[PDB]
Amino acid sequence: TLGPLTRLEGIKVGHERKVQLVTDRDHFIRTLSLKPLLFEIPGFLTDEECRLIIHLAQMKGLQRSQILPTEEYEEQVSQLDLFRLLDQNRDGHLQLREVLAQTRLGNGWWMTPESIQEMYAAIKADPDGDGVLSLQEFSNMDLRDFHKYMRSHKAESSELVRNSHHTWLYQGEGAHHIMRAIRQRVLRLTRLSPEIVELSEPLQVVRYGEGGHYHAHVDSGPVYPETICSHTKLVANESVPFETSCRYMTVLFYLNNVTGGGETVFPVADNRTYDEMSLIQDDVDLRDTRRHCDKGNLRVKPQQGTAVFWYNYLPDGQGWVGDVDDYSLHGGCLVTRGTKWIANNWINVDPSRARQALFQQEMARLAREG
Amino acid sequence: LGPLTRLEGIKVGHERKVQLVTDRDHFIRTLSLKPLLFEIPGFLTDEECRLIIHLAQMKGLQRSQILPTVSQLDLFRLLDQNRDGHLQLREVLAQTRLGNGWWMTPESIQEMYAAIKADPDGDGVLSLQEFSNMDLRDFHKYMRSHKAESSELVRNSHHTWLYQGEGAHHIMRAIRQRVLRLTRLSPEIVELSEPLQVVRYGEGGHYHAHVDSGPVYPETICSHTVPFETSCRYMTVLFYLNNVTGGGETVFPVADNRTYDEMSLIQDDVDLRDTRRHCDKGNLRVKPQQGTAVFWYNYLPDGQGWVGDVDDYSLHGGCLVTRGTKWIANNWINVDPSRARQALFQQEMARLAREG
Ligand SMILES: *[C@@H]1O[C@H](CO)[C@@H](O[C@@H]2O[C@H](CO)[C@@H](O[C@@H]3O[C@H](CO[C@H]4O[C@H](CO[C@H]5O[C@H](CO)[C@@H](O)[C@H](O)[C@@H]5O[C@H]5O[C@H](CO)[C@@H](O)[C@H](O)[C@@H]5O)[C@@H](O)[C@H](O[C@H]5O[C@H](CO)[C@@H](O)[C@H](O)[C@@H]5O)[C@@H]4O)[C@@H](O)[C@H](O[C@H]4O[C@H](CO)[C@@H](O)[C@H](O)[C@@H]4O[C@H]4O[C@H](CO)[C@@H](O)[C@H](O)[C@@H]4O[C@@H]4O[C@H](CO)[C@@H](O)[C@H](O)[C@@H]4O)[C@@H]3O)[C@H](O)[C@H]2NC(C)=O)[C@H](O)[C@H]1NC(C)=O
Ligand SMILES: *[C@@H]1O[C@H](CO)[C@@H](O[C@@H]2O[C@H](CO)[C@@H](O[C@@H]3O[C@H](CO[C@H]4O[C@H](CO[C@H]5O[C@H](CO)[C@@H](O)[C@H](O)[C@@H]5O[C@H]5O[C@H](CO)[C@@H](O)[C@H](O)[C@@H]5O)[C@@H](O)[C@H](O[C@H]5O[C@H](CO)[C@@H](O)[C@H](O)[C@@H]5O)[C@@H]4O)[C@@H](O)[C@H](O[C@H]4O[C@H](CO)[C@@H](O)[C@H](O)[C@@H]4O[C@H]4O[C@H](CO)[C@@H](O)[C@H](O)[C@@H]4O[C@H]4O[C@H](CO)[C@@H](O)[C@H](O)[C@@H]4O)[C@@H]3O)[C@H](O)[C@H]2NC(C)=O)[C@H](O)[C@H]1NC(C)=O
Ligand SMILES: *[C@@H]1O[C@H](CO)[C@@H](O[C@@H]2O[C@H](CO)[C@@H](O)[C@H](O)[C@H]2NC(C)=O)[C@H](O)[C@H]1NC(C)=O
Ligand SMILES: *[C@@H]1O[C@H](CO)[C@@H](O[C@@H]2O[C@H](CO)[C@@H](O)[C@H](O)[C@H]2NC(C)=O)[C@H](O)[C@H]1NC(C)=O
Ligand SMILES: O=C(O)CNC(=O)C(=O)O
Ligand SMILES: O=C(O)CNC(=O)C(=O)O
Ligand SMILES: [Ca+2]
Ligand SMILES: [Ca+2]
Ligand SMILES: [Ca+2]
Ligand SMILES: [Ca+2]
Ligand SMILES: [Cl-]
Ligand SMILES: [Cl-]
Ligand SMILES: [Fe+2]
Ligand SMILES: [Fe+2]
Repeated sequence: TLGPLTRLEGIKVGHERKVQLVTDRDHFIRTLSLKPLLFEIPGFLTDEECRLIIHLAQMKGLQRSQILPTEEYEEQVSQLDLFRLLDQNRDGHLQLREVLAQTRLGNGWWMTPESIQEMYAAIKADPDGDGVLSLQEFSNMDLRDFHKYMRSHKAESSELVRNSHHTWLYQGEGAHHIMRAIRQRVLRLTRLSPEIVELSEPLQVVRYGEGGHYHAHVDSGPVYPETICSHTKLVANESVPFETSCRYMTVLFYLNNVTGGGETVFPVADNRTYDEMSLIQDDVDLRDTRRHCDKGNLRVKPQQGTAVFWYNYLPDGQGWVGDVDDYSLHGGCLVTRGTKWIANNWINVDPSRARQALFQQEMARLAREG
Repeated sequence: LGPLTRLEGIKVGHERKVQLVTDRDHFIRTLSLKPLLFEIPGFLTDEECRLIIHLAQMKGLQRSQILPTVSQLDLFRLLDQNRDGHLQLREVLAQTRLGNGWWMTPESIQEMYAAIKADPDGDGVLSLQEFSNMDLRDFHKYMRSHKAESSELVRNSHHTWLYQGEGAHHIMRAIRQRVLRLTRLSPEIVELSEPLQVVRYGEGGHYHAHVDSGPVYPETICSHTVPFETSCRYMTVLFYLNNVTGGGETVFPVADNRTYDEMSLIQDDVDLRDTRRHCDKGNLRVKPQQGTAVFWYNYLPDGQGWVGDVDDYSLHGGCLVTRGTKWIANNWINVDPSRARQALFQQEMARLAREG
């Protein structure tokens, strides 16, 4: 028993409220959407603090955000059971949008209509070349040929799901006083318990170079009664079943002005319904943030010092964490000129209140013991 | 040996019939005279483009460019090309070798200035004051620590090589013979030049504008024949292996331009060598068409039938691919600018054929 989780009311799109986060000046929280519940705070960071974060990130050294895949995907399905899973509309034919909807099949590579049809042509999977695999065409191909194509596929990071470099910065005791003042500022903003905030993932600093992108995704995975949160798991490192990120909130800081592109897109923000049938189509995949940013419902233009933040889950009706909010779908749009620097604070809450409770009060046990 | 046959462009748009296979007719169309640039539609069948792609895929492609690992007043006056006591952005951009494999942009230079705080006033210009209040260590370690994407490199693609000599696939050397009849050159020169290069440009790939051969000095050595070793490619023959859904043109930024002037080529706001940003501003673009071959001369004549200086107008690059993939193959014809070296080289190679 920890008490109800604070969830800020969006009230309506465009609602601005004064908030006091620093004694010096006033800040203003603007509601950008309700689905997902998404806010914006101009000037959350000073120009000096942005430049400090970048420099601390550069001094540590960045690494490729996503490893270049070397293989096909692995997870027990017979070939036809895979067909039945892919054929959403059950017409005996795999349309491009149905293949596109299973991006995990790319095993890290981002699939496009062109990349799919180029693979079809290489392994001769589509004899009549219409972009559709009928049941006969699907059953007529040896999946070993598909595997061999994935094993030898050589492509650039612009063909990945995630195309950026990043690192992490500590914010607890023993860190630069500015890095710790920022954590206290996030704590004062989200009005969550100090335990929750100071136990979440360290600050991630991301550099998008000219040409970088991050196709649209959600920050936290589904909630089953057996899913396991990495932040709450006793073992420092594992490759367990059901491991997932349990990020209650995402706080995103724009560390610089971007000369061209680089927006954050929420493709279905405040859309009346959420329908993957129109999200992913043969001609337009709204998750592609290299091609179709301009068609998403809402974009946030990077502005130095601005923080945007949003909840990744719905409420559950009792003050804790509900299902994931499908509308929190978001990506990093293609950077056309210059580099884009951002930082994100993820607030971790286990969807099981009892499991989170055992993680907090024992993380305090070890501070006393150690 | 005999004088190198150099085809006559006549005028832009001039089209002449040529017979390279006995099946059909080909047509050589002049695209420009500076550089001397031709286009032949349907040079390759749709089946041979599919075979070249299929062959390269099996061999496996490698990343085309690997990511990188005197005084200051010697350096300042060497870059201050207009001698105005300032380093304009265009003057830093003019020396891409300083990027050491990274492509420099106005935004990347100004990003680096602010990192090491070289520009207090932030106007983008490095005064002599600002440039000596500098210290080259910091700049060196900025390049030390710089990690960036392949889209920030000069060359952003993957490639491999396919052999065309004896024992190779019968379709392959049939292309080599077709190239020979097209160029009207000595079988010694063609069959002793580099193997065919197959390049894959992924979506988001590019190759910034460059020339295919280094300058001519009495002390340069051709790799096909290490102090100042450079590539001596007399001709470049480029094959388009697929239709490209978006972008991926070959740009010749200064084709048939009245003069060649790097002051207008590289400016503070527009670098015409940048094939990610400014392809639409170049003089001439070739749209990839499956089967089409384009070819051009990288050197000027010398007036005596051999190889002159580099043709600056041959500057060219691969434009950003916006949708899909772009596959091309290119044949490089190597000729030694010193005819004496080229003569001894192919006559000696004749030894190891009849000796073997
Ligand atoms: C592809 O091919 C094209 C064509 O070949 C080529 O373009 C040429 O590029 C050059 C480089 O960019 C251009 O060079 C300019 O020219 C300006 C002057 O501009 C004009 O005059 C041209 C010549 O005019 C005459 O002759 C014609 C016949 O040839 C005739 O028809 C005309 O009527 C005109 O006639 C008169 O003058 C004659 C004497 O010249 C006389 O005999 C006659 O009786 C009559 O009185 C003219 O052709 C131009 O017209 C074109 O261009 C403009 C602008 O592009 C168009 O709008 C227009 O429609 C025309 O198409 C134009 O009218 C020079 O001032 C300039 O020199 C500056 O820059 C160079 C850099 O190269 C420096 O070396 C030089 O020192 C000087 O520097 C200053 O200025 C620059 C910024 O401009 C700064 O960077 C410097 O720091 C310096 O700064 C200054 O600071 C001072 C104070 O501190 C201050 O005092 C200064 O004002 C300034 O602020 C340079 O030479 C050339 O014009 C282009 N030619 C054409 C035809 O376009 C491309 O470059 C090629 N592409 C590539 C990639 O190579
Ligand atoms: C963000 O939010 C958006 C809004 O919520 C959301 O958009 C919604 O998207 C879905 C899915 O993309 C759309 O669903 C489609 O609707 C089509 C019908 O289109 C018309 O009708 C609807 C509903 O209309 C009535 O009701 C309202 C009130 O509710 C009234 O105001 C209207 O006047 C209208 O009135 C009458 O009808 C009522 C009964 O329905 C009566 O009660 C009443 O009295 C009236 O008589 C309208 O809203 C539509 O308007 C929109 O579009 C038109 C232009 O098209 C605009 O002018 C207009 O302004 C609106 O913007 C429209 O008029 C269905 O046909 C369609 O069904 C097919 O596809 C789905 C999946 O996509 C399948 O489940 C389904 O089985 C159908 O399958 C076929 O067709 C596809 C298409 O090719 C095939 O690929 C497929 O294989 C299948 O094939 C078969 O049929 C084909 C022909 O049908 C044939 O060619 C084949 O050969 C094969 O045989 C689908 O249900 C929905 O309309 C959108 N709503 C709106 C408001 O836009 C969006 O998705 C959200 N975004 C994201 C990312 O989630
Ligand atoms: C980044 O861009 C913003 C947007 O223009 C700049 O903000 C402007 O000017 C003052 C200067 O601090 C700010 O208080 C305003 O909020 C901004 N103007 C508007 C209209 O919003 C900001 O200065 C830029 N930062 C850098 C480092 O270039
Ligand atoms: C690649 O594109 C070219 C040009 O769009 C296609 O060529 C045309 O070929 C058809 C016959 O198949 C002619 O009817 C058109 O007139 C041609 N157009 C031009 C501009 O020459 C070519 O078929 C395409 N190849 C592939 C494999 O898609
Ligand atoms: O880079 C952007 O604008 C989008 N950011 C993210 O998806 C993230 O790192 O959580
Ligand atoms: O990609 C293109 O069209 C340009 N190609 C080249 O510059 C080359 O490989 O020599
Ligand atoms: Ca189907
Ligand atoms: Ca088919
Ligand atoms: Ca200068
Ligand atoms: Ca300055
Ligand atoms: Cl509300
Ligand atoms: Cl890469
Ligand atoms: Fe994200
Ligand atoms: Fe080239």
